[PDB]
Amino acid sequence: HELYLDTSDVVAVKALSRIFPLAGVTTNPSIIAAGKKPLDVVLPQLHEAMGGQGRLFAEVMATTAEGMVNDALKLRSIIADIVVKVPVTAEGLAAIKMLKAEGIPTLGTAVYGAAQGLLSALAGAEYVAPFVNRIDAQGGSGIQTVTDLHQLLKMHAPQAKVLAASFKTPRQALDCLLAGCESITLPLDVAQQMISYPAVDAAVAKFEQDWQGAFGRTSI
Amino acid sequence: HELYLDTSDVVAVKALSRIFPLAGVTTNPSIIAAGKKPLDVVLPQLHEAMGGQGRLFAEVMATTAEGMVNDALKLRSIIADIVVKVPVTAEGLAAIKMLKAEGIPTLGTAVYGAAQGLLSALAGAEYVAPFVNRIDAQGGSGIQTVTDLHQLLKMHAPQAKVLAASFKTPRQALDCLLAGCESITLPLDVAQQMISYPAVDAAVAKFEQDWQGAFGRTSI
Amino acid sequence: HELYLDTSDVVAVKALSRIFPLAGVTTNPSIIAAGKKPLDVVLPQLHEAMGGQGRLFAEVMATTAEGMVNDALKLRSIIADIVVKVPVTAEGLAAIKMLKAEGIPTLGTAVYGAAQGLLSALAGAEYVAPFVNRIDAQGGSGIQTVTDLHQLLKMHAPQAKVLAASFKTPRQALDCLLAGCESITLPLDVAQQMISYPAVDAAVAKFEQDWQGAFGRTSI
Amino acid sequence: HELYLDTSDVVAVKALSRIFPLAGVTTNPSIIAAGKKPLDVVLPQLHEAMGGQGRLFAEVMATTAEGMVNDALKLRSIIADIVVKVPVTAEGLAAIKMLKAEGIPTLGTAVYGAAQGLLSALAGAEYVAPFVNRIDAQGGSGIQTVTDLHQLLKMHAPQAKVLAASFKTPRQALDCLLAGCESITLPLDVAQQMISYPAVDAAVAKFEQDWQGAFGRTSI
Amino acid sequence: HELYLDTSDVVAVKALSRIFPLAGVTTNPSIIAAGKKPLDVVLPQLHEAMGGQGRLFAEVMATTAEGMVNDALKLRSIIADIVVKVPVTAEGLAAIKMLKAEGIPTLGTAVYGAAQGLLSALAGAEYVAPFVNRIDAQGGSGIQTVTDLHQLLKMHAPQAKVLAASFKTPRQALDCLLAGCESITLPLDVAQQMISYPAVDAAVAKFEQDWQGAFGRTSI
Amino acid sequence: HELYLDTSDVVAVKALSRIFPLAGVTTNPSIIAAGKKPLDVVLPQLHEAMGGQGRLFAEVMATTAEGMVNDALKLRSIIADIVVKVPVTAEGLAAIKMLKAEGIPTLGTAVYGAAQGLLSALAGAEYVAPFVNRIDAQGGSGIQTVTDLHQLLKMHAPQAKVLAASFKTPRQALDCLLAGCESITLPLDVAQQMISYPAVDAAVAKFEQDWQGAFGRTSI
Amino acid sequence: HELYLDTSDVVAVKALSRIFPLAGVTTNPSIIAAGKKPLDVVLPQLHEAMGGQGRLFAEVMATTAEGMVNDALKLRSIIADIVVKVPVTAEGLAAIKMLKAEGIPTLGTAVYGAAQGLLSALAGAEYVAPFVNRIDAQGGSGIQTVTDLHQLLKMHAPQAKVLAASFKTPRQALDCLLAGCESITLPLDVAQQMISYPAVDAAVAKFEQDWQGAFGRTSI
Amino acid sequence: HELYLDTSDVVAVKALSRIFPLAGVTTNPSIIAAGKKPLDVVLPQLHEAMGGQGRLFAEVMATTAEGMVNDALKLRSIIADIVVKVPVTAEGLAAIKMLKAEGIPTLGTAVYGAAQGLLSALAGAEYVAPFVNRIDAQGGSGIQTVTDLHQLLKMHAPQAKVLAASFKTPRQALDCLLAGCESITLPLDVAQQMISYPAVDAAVAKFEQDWQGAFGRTSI
Amino acid sequence: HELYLDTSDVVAVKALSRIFPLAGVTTNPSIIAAGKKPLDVVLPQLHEAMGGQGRLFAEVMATTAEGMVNDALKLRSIIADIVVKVPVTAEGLAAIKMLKAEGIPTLGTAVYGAAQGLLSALAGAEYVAPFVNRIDAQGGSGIQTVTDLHQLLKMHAPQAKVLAASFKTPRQALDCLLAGCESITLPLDVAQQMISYPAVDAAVAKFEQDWQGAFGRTSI
Ligand SMILES: [Cl-]
Ligand SMILES: [Cl-]
Ligand SMILES: [Cl-]
Ligand SMILES: [Cl-]
Ligand SMILES: [Cl-]
Ligand SMILES: [Cl-]
Ligand SMILES: [Cl-]
Ligand SMILES: [Cl-]
Ligand SMILES: [Cl-]
Repeated sequence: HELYLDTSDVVAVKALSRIFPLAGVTTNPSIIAAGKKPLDVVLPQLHEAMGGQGRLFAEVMATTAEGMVNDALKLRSIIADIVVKVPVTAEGLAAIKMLKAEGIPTLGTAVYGAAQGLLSALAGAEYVAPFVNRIDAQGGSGIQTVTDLHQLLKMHAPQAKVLAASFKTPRQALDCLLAGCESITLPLDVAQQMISYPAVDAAVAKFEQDWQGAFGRTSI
Repeated sequence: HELYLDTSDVVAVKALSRIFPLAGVTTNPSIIAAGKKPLDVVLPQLHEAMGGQGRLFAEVMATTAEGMVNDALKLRSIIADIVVKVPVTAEGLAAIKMLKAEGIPTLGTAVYGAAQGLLSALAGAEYVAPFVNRIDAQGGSGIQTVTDLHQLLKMHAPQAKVLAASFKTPRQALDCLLAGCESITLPLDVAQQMISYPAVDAAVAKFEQDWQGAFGRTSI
Repeated sequence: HELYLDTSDVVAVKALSRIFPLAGVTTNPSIIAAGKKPLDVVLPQLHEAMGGQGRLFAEVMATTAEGMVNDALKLRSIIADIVVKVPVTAEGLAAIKMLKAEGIPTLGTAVYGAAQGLLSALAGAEYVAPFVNRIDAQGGSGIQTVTDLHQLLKMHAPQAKVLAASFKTPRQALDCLLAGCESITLPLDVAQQMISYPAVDAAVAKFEQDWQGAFGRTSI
Repeated sequence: HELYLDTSDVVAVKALSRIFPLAGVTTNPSIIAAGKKPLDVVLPQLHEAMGGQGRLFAEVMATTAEGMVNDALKLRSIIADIVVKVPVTAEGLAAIKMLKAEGIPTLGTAVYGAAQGLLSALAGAEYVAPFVNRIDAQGGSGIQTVTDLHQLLKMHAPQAKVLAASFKTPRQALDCLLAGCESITLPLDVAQQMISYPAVDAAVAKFEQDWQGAFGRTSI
Repeated sequence: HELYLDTSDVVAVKALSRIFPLAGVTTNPSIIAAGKKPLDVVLPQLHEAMGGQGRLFAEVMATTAEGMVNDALKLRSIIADIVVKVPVTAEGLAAIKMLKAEGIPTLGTAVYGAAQGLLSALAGAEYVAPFVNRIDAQGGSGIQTVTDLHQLLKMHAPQAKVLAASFKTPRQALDCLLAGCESITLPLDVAQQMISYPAVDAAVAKFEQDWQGAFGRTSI
Repeated sequence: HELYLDTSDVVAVKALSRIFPLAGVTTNPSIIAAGKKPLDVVLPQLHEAMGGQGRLFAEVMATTAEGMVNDALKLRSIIADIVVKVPVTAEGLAAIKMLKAEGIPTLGTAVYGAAQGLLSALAGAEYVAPFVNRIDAQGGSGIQTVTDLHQLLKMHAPQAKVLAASFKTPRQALDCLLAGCESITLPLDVAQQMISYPAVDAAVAKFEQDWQGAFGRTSI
Repeated sequence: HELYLDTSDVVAVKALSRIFPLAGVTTNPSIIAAGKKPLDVVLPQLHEAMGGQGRLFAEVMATTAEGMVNDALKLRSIIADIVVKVPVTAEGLAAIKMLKAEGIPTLGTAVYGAAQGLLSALAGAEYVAPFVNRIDAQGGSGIQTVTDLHQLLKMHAPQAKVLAASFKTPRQALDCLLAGCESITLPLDVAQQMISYPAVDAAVAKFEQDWQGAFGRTSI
Repeated sequence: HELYLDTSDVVAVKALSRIFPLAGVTTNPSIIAAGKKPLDVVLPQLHEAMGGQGRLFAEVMATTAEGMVNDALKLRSIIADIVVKVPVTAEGLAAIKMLKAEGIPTLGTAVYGAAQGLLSALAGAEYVAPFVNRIDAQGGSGIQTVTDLHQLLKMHAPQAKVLAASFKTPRQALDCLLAGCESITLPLDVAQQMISYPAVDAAVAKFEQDWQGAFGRTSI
Repeated sequence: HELYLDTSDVVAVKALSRIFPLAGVTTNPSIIAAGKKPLDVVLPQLHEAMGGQGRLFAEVMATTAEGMVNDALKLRSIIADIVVKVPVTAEGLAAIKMLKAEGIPTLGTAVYGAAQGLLSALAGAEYVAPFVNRIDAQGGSGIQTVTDLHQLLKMHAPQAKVLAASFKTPRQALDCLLAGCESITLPLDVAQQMISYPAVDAAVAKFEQDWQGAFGRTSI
């Protein structure tokens, strides 16, 4: 399983890479815009913040397939092994086919439906990113979409993986993991919630208090 | 998975072959009739419109097994590697057996029931095409028929594949894919719906607006 | 159960009112636009085409709540007992509340989610119209949305009914009916498919042939 | 069904009361603290922002049952018919029993488990508020807890209602509604998401474009 | 729903009756033996510890039906309205029939199977007490037994109620409540766990901290 | 619920009538034959052994409807209010109709299928007796047959009851009770197993030992 | 999968062997009796009617194991590779074991229960034939029996196959195929129904009418 | 699958070994006691009655682990390759471990719970024998216990097999087989029921009558 | 499957290692504190009590990752091959990553949620220990958490095993085993309950009584 953070916050990535078993960092245009640093600045900084080991993802902006390929080349000049995110639209699918022919790995993003996601994998995408919370917020079922998508990839495009994205609560992430998703990307707030629990803190405090009671200290 | 378009519209096939990851094009007598061009004109055009890479399918018209075999030979003289569609009737099954003996690949079409479909595969058909929407429109369950048929082929005639056909909505196609169908053929309207979504367009617009807000342009 | 036709085709309404047990006719802005006749011409014609017995529905066009209320008054001046369709948007909900206070019956339309639909009923709508095929075509589950919506109304706003709408195949309509929808509106092609079956025609022909064989005629 | 907003934002309540069919407003200590206005200021402002029709809820702060009863009296002196929220702790349960004897309506809050919630209803609470997202975020299932709690109330304390609370996504609210909850309280962001959908906006725009095409305007 | 404590600890009952919404107290021979006080001392103390409002249950010791009836009379001379617990054995069933004829309310106890429990209700018992944890500890399913028993009573002896007993964890009690049991009796440790949660304490502390931050105190 | 014993053992009936809440005794030709006493001897003895209050059932032996009616009269001359068991065969159904016209209550016996059983109830039988273990032993599912039969009676012949019969293990009886059967008849061995359990005996012994430990006696 | 016809109608077999993909023909004593030709006449005629390529099955008549073995030798002298059908009775099982030792392939027939069928496979039968319709007609579930039998063979005697038999409707055959049966034998009427459908004929007629409309003929 | 008879009846074993495909014979202390012959007489007779090919099982009587090991050695001196049955108690588990170290194969018997059974396999037992009917008779579910036990062995101790035992009806044996049990032992009455069916006899009789009708005899 | 005891009771471990098939012993800070012996005394004693064959586990006490690594080194200096338990907190995850790099095997403990548990396995833990009863006691579902966690490990971190812990009743342990947990640790009371059953003792007593009846002794 590959676990990513969905962020352009370099300081946070450096701090959290020590804690989480990260495969890398994913970005998108809104995340990059929120951080205010251009791609040629922030991508290398994110790469460094993971000690040069993590995989990076970043998204094209052009609206024609040819423009998207040119964007991909720009991204790859910044980070040689970056995975290029392409929105799964008509022109995006055309771009994914072209990038497959060029040997540049892609992720099919802005996926709101399972068939849409599958098309991107059939076209060559290595990863497919459904926007779980967007589907949930807009009256659908993000989890059903993810469940369906994973099944479709495993039956029909088995080289491709779901990279589940767009989360407001740990439960959504848990449900994607239970559906079999082979990768996931978490925003910082959800990631931090997933490792901090009042019940866990209470269990550890009880261990400390019992140890103190018997041995007069809380250290080993 | 093999994805086909169900059409005789040469201009559309050329345009869509750039977008979709197509395995080829399927035709039937109504589709050919609607396009108004004879088989010896349209089939070579369709073959060219896919850059010579796609598989083609076309259907016999005769009502006796012997006549269907003669139709198959005519079709194969137009396109050497064409897959011949035979309606799964008593004479059709007899024809499928004869074509198997001749080494000509066949598809069993006009399938309205799972056992009917299985018989065509046991007789030698490489593909079996249930008419999903026809079953749905006539008070049955196209999806249950497809689900059943796919299970029957995988248990009892595992060399054969379901090629699901006859669709009025993307949901029918999705449900066939979730049932495991190893091939599918889409009419142009359903195919175009499967890659165009208001929610996806809105996600892409939001990315563009956020990028504009931060960087003063919408390009990378 | 209330069965409606979703059309502005006066000739077809006449012909089908004799066959179907219709409660009335629903229109929307696309349906009215397609027919090319203004509301003050077509609505009285549709009312006549059902022999003055059917209920009519038509939709507001304004984008502010106050404008929608004014549109409702215009519609009611054309057909005194017409049910006014209001899209379930923020201003639409505000309009539904105002129309409830005025005693004008409403339908909440353009429903793509169950919670959205429920809000329109809580605001006062007597009917809620999910767009089943639109949800299906855009990667969701129209049938799950209808199932959920009907359950929500029956638990939380039991005076309101689902009026299921937007269909490409009889199976969608059947599934809405099996989910419990107390009303439905069919486009003409789907309505005609629901009463014409090759197997039924074959059963009737067999009855006629057997009768002929025994009695020398096909009449009673 | 009773629909509440979970907020102390008086301007927003006034604006949203025109759109949503609100039963009232719920507050808690964090919400009140975030708004920075004391109870004796903000509660009367909220009451007015709903035109004097909505029900209000506010929470005690004391940690002994006797202190909580005194807090309840203070709250009722600000808003005569306010429902008093009491955290479901040992002293909270004792307070709920005392308030039942005094005839002051209560809500059992900070519910993280179904049995805990049931105990508050058996003690006399009219409403029980599970913290759905808190349970979800801390590795449980908020929806299973709500489902279980509602069943427990309907079997064992049928005068009491679930008032589902603590939401980060509309899907959580939908699932609570489907589980049968007779009341719910939404934060502003989730409430606004529940009434704004790209697919709905696109449907309305298509209606406008079709109308414009036929009639040369977008008004009725 | 009737909630009981399964104890002979008078001091604890007095303390917990202020917190829990108790219907009364159940005792059995082991519970009485553990407390070391005879029945004619402890039963009146328990009755007072609940302020004279709670129902009491206590168990016969004799092994013949006639002896059990005599024990019932002794118990009723200590507490006039006490419910008499009879083990569901052959002689116990005979005793339950006799006590029904005498108008003395009974509970069928030491139930390890659903049919056994039903027989006690058919014989006249008002309550039937499966030993949930005993069934669980001995390789069965206490919850399945309770689920089955409650269904049997509601179908076949609807005047009788399950009084679920014998618990080591709150989850067992929750599952009995979800199965529909109309009464339950909790040992003190499980009852205390059901009202004390680290996550709830943390929620209350966060409320206090937020209030402090804004207003400079933790009181209302 | 009506509980019967399936026996001709008069001594056992008398002993068990004190323990079980019996509605009566059922006999059949094999049971009567096994006991070796003629009907005119054993039926009165069984009636007395229940203190003149139990319902009795006995079976006809004739193979024609007319003969079965005559047998019914012979049975009624021995026990005036006896319920007459008739095997559900073609002649048996004819007899059941005749007996309905005469006002003599009947039970449809030797039922091996649900539809067969339903026919007997539609003909007038007050009770229908599937042979559960016979169906089980002969490769069917006695429990499915009972489940189906009970549903059929409640939907289609609601005045009739299932009287489940033919048991080798308590589990079969439990499963019939859980399926909703309103009456049941148990052979003596199964009945005795249903009230004697090693685990229950161990619970009672533990209560006695704990009481002895604390109070120096095992009596109350 | 192996598909058989269940018939002694030599003319029909010859005609149908051209249409169906047949593995052979099964006979039984009633089928042979109905055809009125002795085994030494009809078996060679059936073998010829399939062009010498189909497998044959025929049934022993003796009631002792030794007699059944002698019958098997007689059958094998008529058709050297015939599969010998043995009814699964006590003596039949003994015969199956003896025939296994002799290397003569057997089928266990007249199977009305799954355990009975499994015993025949454990004894050495290569095929097991449940009588589906007989089980259905006699108040059981033929499909459950087949489903269970197939599972038992695949777990416990995996060299053996279910040869499902005894059908009145195509739906029974479909359900056996869906249960996984690796062979089936169809009576002629059911086989003919499985390849003849009014809806399929209507689809083919529509293709012809559309082709005629466009090209002025119905031939290719 | 290994099929055993649960008996000490030497004459019956000889007769049935010709009919059933037996793997051997199991005995227990009650079975041996019922036959009245000592182990050193009956075990060699049973071994002979199966022609020297069947596996035998017999049970230790000692209550300490050391005594059980001595009993195992005595049993193995009578039948060199006998499988030794050890009750799964604390001392039994200790004995199973010792016998594993000595290389003497064991069966863990008197299993009334799945975890208990699993422990015996983890300790070294090759077979684990749940007492299905005992669990059923005592208010549990023998089939759930067997289902659970088989799952536990296959996951956690895959070298061990369930040997299901203790049966009063063929249905119990069928359900154990459907649960996957790799071995089973049947008492003689259940075994005989499993091969004798009135419906099967009637099928064979009909075949005979039809053959007679056509050919004037009932032989081949 | 690996079975552990959760204890620091050296005498009990020695006694139980003769009965149970133990893989080793787990300790935690409360267990060690309860035993009152320091780690450098008790761990070698536990190791000896299992004859030097069992695996041991013990827990770090430090709150920073660097401190936890130092604690791990101290533990490994006491017992060279000990598995080091680390609480799954932010610093614990950081420690698990460091220990993975150092090649020191770890267990992720104090797990109250499935995602939390998975993170510890992704970070390098060989075992993950959910606190089953703690989750149950605090209003969750310990069994659902274990079920989910095991599925997550098998899909996403297949080198890791669930070591289920924290039990009050054998049923909890059974349900963990049925969920697939590859290891488990039992407190002494639960372990002892799992091998002691009144029904089993009664079965063994019946065997002894039958043997006595036939042979005049209870020994072999
Ligand atoms: Cl994936
Ligand atoms: Cl397929
Ligand atoms: Cl409705
Ligand atoms: Cl509620
Ligand atoms: Cl109850
Ligand atoms: Cl009934
Ligand atoms: Cl098979
Ligand atoms: Cl097994
Ligand atoms: Cl595991």
